[PDB]
Amino acid sequence: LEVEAKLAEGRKKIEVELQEALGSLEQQKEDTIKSLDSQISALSDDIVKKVLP
Amino acid sequence: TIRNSEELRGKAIEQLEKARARLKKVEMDADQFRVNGYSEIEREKMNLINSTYKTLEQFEN
Repeated sequence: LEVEAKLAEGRKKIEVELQEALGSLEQQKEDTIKSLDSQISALSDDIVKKVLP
Repeated sequence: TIRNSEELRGKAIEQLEKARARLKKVEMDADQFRVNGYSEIEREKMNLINSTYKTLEQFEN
């Protein structure tokens, strides 16, 4: 019974341990993509200079 | 008849006494062996109560 309670405790721990890091990563990648949108226009140019001589 | 009969009752009463001492040894044997075996059954139980955290960590990685 008590190791079943510990088996249940593992699930209560995993929900927090995953979802908090997940929220951090979601908002981080969103900030990083909308931040780069001002710079990707300039970062496109080196590909042009690479493909055409 | 008296020598064989006194021999029979004497040997049988000494059987009472020596198997009574042996009974004392077996009573002590059972008490001491329960004192030992409690520890080993608690050992396998605590093996489980640790292995639950062990598999918790194994899936934590």
